[PDB]
Amino acid sequence: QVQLQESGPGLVKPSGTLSLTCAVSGGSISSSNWWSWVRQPPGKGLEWIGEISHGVYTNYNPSLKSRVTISVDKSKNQFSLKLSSVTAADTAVYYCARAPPYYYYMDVWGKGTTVTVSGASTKGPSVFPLAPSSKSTSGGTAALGCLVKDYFPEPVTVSWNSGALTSGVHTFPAVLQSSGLYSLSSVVTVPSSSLGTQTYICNVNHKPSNTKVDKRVEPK
Amino acid sequence: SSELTQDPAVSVALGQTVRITCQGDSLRGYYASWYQQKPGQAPVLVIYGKNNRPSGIPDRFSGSSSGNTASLTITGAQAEDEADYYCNSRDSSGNHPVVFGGGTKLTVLGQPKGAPSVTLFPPSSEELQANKATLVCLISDFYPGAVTVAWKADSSPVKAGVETTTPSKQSNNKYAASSYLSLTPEQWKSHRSYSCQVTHEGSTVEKTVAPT
Repeated sequence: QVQLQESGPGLVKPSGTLSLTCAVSGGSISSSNWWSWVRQPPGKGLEWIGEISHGVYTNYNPSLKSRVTISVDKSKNQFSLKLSSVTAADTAVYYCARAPPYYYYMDVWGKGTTVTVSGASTKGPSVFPLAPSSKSTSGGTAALGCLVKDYFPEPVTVSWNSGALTSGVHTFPAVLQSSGLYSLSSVVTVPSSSLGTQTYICNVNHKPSNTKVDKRVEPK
Repeated sequence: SSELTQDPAVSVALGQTVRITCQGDSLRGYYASWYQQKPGQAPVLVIYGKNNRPSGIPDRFSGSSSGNTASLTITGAQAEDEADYYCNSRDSSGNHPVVFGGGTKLTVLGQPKGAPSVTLFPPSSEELQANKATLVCLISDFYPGAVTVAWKADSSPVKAGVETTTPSKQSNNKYAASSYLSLTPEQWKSHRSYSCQVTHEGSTVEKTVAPT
């Protein structure tokens, strides 16, 4: 019943230090388990980073040894990862995981957090409503959404109605424009009969730029 | 080159049996663990140890190992088995760091064709108030994952200001893509309509929006 959750900055400057934390529930961090870190560059394979057990014994990937530190906070029941002197080769999704003390495997994984190494500055997106109308309404079904325009870096999380609306939601992968900024759209399919009654709000969160917006989507 | 090597791509037909192999000198003495990963999700452990399978993984996943090799077998493959598969173990040198195979992309042949669903949104009044204009063409639920997008102002083809994503696999194993047409507010209001035309397997779906 152990669950893991990463948390990180999202953007790290070149030659800076990446710092992440993993919250652990359902199991003590001082256990004999090997609490682990794994990363994966976009479109590439998985790479193991390191592990820690009993909050004392660490083991690191030899290709990263001189730059990696894995620690444990027993008071918060967490463990952390620090990677120094980062370059663009360290841009990846980072996962925390758990291995037992006998075969080896990682059976429990976190959700993963994206970190991009870049010298460019963050950029908060503009959130525009994509209003439903008779042109986006086929039958008793209407399409409405939100345009998340011009942000950097990835990612952006989009929920609807504070997460109470999941059916019919489709958040599309972002486009990388020639300007170097990202844009994505999230569309939800709802009964066209509910447009005059149900309020629809897209919850956009872009943590690297501190942009958290709930945009109400209404028919014009 | 890797410590654990596996073939980068393999295909299997629906209902058939495929086997993915992992080779490495670390495999003598360390049993490999196998992970399934779908695009956008975390890896999921499917097989470890001596054909040991975690609770919740279907029985059609089995594993074996002999010598310096390990094998993941998928008996009677379904559509939900299409993913990347990684092997994994510890090295036998030094203090035994964990090594991943390069990954094997498994294609499940014989899946049904799917026509694209297209939704086209005009520029929002808020964006036009900001002196910008973006047409949003969302494409989903098409298989195979190959689509060509064509934009038209009134009836004339438009290539400038168009940015289209690569197709990405959805949860239902079909594909999605989006295309954005950037315009000045003057261009948007000075045309009768704009259209997004989506061609897939020789058939075309067109959506049209107009300023009003």
